[PDB]
Amino acid sequence: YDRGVNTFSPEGRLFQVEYAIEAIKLGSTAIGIQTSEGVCLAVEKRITSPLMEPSSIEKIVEIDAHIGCAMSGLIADAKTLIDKARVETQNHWFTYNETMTVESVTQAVSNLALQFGEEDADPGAMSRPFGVALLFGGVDEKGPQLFHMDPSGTFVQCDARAIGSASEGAQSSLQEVYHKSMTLKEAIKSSLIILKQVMEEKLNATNIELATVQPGQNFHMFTKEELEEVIKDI
Amino acid sequence: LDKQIKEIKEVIELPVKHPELFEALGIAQPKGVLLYGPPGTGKTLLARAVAHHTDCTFIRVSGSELVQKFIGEGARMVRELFVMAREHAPSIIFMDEIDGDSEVQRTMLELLNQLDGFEATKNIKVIMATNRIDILDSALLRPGRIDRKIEFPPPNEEARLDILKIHSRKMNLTRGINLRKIAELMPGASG
Amino acid sequence: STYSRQIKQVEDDIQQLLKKINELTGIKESDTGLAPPALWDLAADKQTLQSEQPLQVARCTKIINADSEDPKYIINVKQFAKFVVDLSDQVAPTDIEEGMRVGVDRNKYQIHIPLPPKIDPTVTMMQVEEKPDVTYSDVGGCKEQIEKLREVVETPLLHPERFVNLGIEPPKGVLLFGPPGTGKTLCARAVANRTDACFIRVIGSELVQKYVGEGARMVRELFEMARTKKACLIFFDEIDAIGGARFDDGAGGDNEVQRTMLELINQLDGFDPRGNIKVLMATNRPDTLDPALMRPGRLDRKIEFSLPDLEGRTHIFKIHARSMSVERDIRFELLARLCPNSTGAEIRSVCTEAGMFAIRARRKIATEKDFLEAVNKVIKSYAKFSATPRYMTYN
Amino acid sequence: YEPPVPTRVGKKKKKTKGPDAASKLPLVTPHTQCRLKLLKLERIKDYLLMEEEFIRNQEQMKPLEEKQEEERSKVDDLRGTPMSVGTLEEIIDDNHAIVSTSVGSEHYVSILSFVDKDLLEPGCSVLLNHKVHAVIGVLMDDTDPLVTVMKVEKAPQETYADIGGLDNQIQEIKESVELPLTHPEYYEEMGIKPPKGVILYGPPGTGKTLLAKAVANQTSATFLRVVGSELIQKYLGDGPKLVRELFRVAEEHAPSIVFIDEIDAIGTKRYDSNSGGEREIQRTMLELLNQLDGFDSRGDVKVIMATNRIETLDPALIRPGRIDRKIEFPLPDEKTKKRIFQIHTSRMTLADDVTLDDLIMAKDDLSGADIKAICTEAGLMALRERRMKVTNEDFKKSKENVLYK
Ligand SMILES: Nc1ncnc2c1ncn2[C@@H]1O[C@H](COP(=O)(O)OP(=O)(O)OP(=O)(O)O)[C@@H](O)[C@H]1O
Ligand SMILES: Nc1ncnc2c1ncn2[C@@H]1O[C@H](COP(=O)(O)OP(=O)(O)OP(=O)(O)O)[C@@H](O)[C@H]1O
Ligand SMILES: Nc1ncnc2c1ncn2[C@@H]1O[C@H](COP(=O)(O)OP(=O)(O)O)[C@@H](O)[C@H]1O
Ligand SMILES: [Mg+2]
Ligand SMILES: [Mg+2]
Ligand SMILES: [Mg+2]
Repeated sequence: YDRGVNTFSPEGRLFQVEYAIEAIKLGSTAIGIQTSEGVCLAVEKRITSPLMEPSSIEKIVEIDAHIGCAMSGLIADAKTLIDKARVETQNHWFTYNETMTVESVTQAVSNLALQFGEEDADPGAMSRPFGVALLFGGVDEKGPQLFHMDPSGTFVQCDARAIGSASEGAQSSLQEVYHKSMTLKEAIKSSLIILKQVMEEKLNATNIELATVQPGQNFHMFTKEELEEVIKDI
Repeated sequence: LDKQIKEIKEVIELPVKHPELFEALGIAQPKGVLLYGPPGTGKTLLARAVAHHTDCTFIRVSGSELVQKFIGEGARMVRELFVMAREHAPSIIFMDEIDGDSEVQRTMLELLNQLDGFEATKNIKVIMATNRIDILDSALLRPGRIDRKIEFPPPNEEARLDILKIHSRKMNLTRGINLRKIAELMPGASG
Repeated sequence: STYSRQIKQVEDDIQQLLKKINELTGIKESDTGLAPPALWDLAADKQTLQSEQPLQVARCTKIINADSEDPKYIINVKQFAKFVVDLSDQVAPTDIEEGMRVGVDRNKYQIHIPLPPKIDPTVTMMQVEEKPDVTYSDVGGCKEQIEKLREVVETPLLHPERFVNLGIEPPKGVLLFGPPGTGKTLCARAVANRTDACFIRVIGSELVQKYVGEGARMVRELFEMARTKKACLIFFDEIDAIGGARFDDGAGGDNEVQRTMLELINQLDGFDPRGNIKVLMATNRPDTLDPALMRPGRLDRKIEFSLPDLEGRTHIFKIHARSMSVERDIRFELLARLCPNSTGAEIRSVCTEAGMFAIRARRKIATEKDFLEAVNKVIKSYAKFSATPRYMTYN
Repeated sequence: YEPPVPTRVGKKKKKTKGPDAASKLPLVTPHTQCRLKLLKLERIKDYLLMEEEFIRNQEQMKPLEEKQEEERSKVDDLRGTPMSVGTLEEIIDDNHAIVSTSVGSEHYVSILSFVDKDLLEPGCSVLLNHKVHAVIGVLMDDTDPLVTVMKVEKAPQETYADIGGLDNQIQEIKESVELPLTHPEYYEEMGIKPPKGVILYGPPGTGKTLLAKAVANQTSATFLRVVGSELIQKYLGDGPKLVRELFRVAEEHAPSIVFIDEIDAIGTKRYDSNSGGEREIQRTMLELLNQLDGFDSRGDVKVIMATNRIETLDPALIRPGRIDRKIEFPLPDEKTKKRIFQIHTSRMTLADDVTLDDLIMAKDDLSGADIKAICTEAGLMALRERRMKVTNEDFKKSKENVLYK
């Protein structure tokens, strides 16, 4: 239309940024919880047909051996951010022989957001914001850490953050059930409980993804047996 | 225009005089006719002749406001003329496009839409005359709207001779006029 | 079947009896506007025809020698004539003013009765006489919007004593704006249902007239007849029909409509006080409105009917599925989550289409699957024709 | 001096029109020929007997001046002759009104008792005494020529059986314009009002107007047909006025179906006779928006719209609440093409060498209108050769006639 991508509303809102933020509410619900025992990431696969293979719906991604990411919204848009996170990481290791801070990874991914434009831009520059919301979860010198990133490039550490279609109700439930000193098993169970009450379908070990980043241990995607072990309770 | 006379006859004379032919054929009687050709080729002449010979009332719809008081005090829709046409059935509604969008073709679209399946009284035919057929709206060129399109090409040498014979018959002519030579002297002429 | 013969006998007797009754009493004609004979006061009609003389309507023009005991009144009897007359003995001299319509006799044309000002019948019909069947309980997700609207258009009329005591002048204008189907006209209908003062509904397209200056005349007469009431509300639905911003495009582009809008603006806030009229306008294109019309003192409150949030959508789903024969475990919160940016009209259509899916399957109860298919058909399948994405740039 | 105060609330006439009047006998249930219906009918009969005896007695001892025929004659004398036709300009009081005669002169006259005072509204045509101009009646306005223009007097002969392949479309339109009238109990028991509006969209010739004709054939409601281009008027505000009057007429004949055919033609076509340009068309569209879903309460009026260009319509016009259902009419597939060919050749006398399978693929983008035109033109070719049996050569010439050139 007449408006450019880099246009400000009379209220001071970047139009395309707000419109990309509205894209997350159509995405699947993801829930990240940070606890002293580790970071738990959960997401709903939202299977639309029995023929579709659930294993191909990858919405929790290994960023590095100590960092994972859960994406919500336009999953295709999240591929570029994931690739930049996984390339920017191992570049810090290449030059400094150390793993990045989760905050540094989230900041590097955030710098990609808002790097879009129409005129006076590079040929490889993007045309629109990334219509995806990311939940980075990892372990670093500061222990376990969970960061939330949105298409405006605003990344912020969160104790327990829910994004996606059910972000409002899941966030309310997280506020109701989160306390700072709780185990990782309790975090996983609470996240699964919150997911189960917001899914359109019925929760099972196939339509959800669960991952954990614990101190000492590496990023771990939960298998079907491990998922069934915790689902059998609730 | 013998071919044009036969073509317009099979579509306007037969449905009025012999609806049983179309009923036996199992086809819908034609309701809309298009006559396309250069101006002065006899489209209005043939329309008036076919209205005269079949005893069908000839109504010319020019869209002029001067005659609106006769059509109706409302004048909000052109279909208000139908009340008059039904009172003089069989009727032939004629509109000539002199050539925004064309009002004559819009009136065609409205009248044809009414005549499609929403008109109770039969024997109400509708004729257009237009200079060109490639300018017509896609709605009018859609199959099923105009049941027959008849071309009125400019007369050739023999047709020009026939028109010359018809029109010079109204004059005190000396014997021995070589009307054939005069017809040859008018290449690309209209009636 | 054993009673059928007696049924028909007594039915025919009843029909004959009804015809016989109508023979003596009346009930006939009805094409010449004749009332039933039970209301015929014929003696009083004759006494009125004799005693009560007809009065021609004229307009007083000038009062000569009003101070003295012989004031002469120049009246303009419509298309008839112009006369210099005097008041009848039964009319006080102070009851007739210059420029007001009067009624005079046909013999000496002496002024016999002051008359109400002439109002166009089209303007008169614009006032609402049957209140709509919508209450504020039928609008969901608009708690703040409804409160702001009520404290301007309803509270000052209901309890004016709370405002005069504190020297408070309440706002006298509200503009409801938002994407189509968000509930602007629904809230206006709720206001008209709850209001007790005179409510006038004006559609902007009704203010477009064939002739020059006629729309401004209708606006003037609308505010004249609105001022003949102690408290009044005027609703301007789709004010963008005539409320567009003034522009000069070389030719006379929208000059007459701009004059109508200027007349409306002058009535709202001009040299003369507006009165106790509290106006109300609803439009889905508030960006096109003139800056002078969008100014406080003409449109003091600007209530935005944005698309409902999750709680608002759940509330609308509860409102529209209240009388539904739904199942026991319908997850209306999930349904509201499944349509992020949807108007209340889309939610109503979702409820109706879920009911239609249940009906088509010859089922008396609509399950949750029916609501899911309704969401797919309305929110998703019909999303090509959605007016939402285009119209939130305008709001 | 004080102004008179009317006792009637409002200034408009009574909404109810054309009722049973004094013949509104109580609805007796059950309709079955049982003794309880018999007893209810007898009770009505006894009340009518008592009424008849009472009225006969009262008229018997009423004075010779006060008799039904005598009072009617006195009413005629009070009205006099001729009875002028004026316009009710204003209702000053219950028995006083300002009325304007045909010469443009207004009069403050008295409304007599025998006038049907609930028929009086501003602008209504009243009958006045010739001498004193007192209101002596209300003239029942004759049907407007435009009212005749919209109303479809005779139902079209095209039925649902004459439509091939549009099963889902027929079901969707029946659920909105036919089932709510024939079987309202479904909607009442389900707790939902029927789908408000329906728009039929698709490529030209797909059968939108044919489905509207089929609906008009099997409908008990008044059918009003308006073409979109008919809403474009020559004067400012006349378009909105026409839309307003169309929906007023729809409200008068409730239940009714309003078929706004070729709605997109209001915007896709520009005529110089339209004084206002695109802005007057926009005002007409806003009036249509108000009529479809606006402030005024809508009765039993169903709206059907058809267009081959739905992308050019204002999205606020077809928003839910205004048009609930958007029924698509795709180009026919092979099964539907065969059904259409069999439908339009059912009354035909085909030859043994004519096969519809070959004609099924005359063109890739073949529609129902193209097939019907093929059949009609083939019959015309058979008529040219004075034949009743249509040959394959006739259909071959038909294809090159309608589809090409
Ligand atoms: N907040 C709401 N709560 C409940 N129902 C609603 C709400 N908003 C809209 N609806 C429903 O959707 C319908 C939309 O019609 P409405 O008159 O409210 O639209 P609008 O906002 O005036 O639209 P437009 O701008 O096209 O005139 C209403 O009649 C009502 O049934
Ligand atoms: N599916 C069909 N089955 C049977 N006949 C059909 C079908 N589709 C079209 N026809 C025939 O084609 C004729 C013309 O089609 P019709 O006018 O209904 O099309 P339309 O889609 O409304 O077109 P338009 O967009 O031009 O107004 C109909 O009178 C009917 O006889
Ligand atoms: N083919 C023709 N034969 C005889 N006269 C003709 C012929 N074509 C045109 N004319 C004469 O030309 C005059 C005007 O032609 P008209 O039919 O109005 O042209 P158009 O077909 O463009 O309407 C008529 O009065 C008619 O006598
Ligand atoms: Mg010509
Ligand atoms: Mg509205
Ligand atoms: Mg059509």
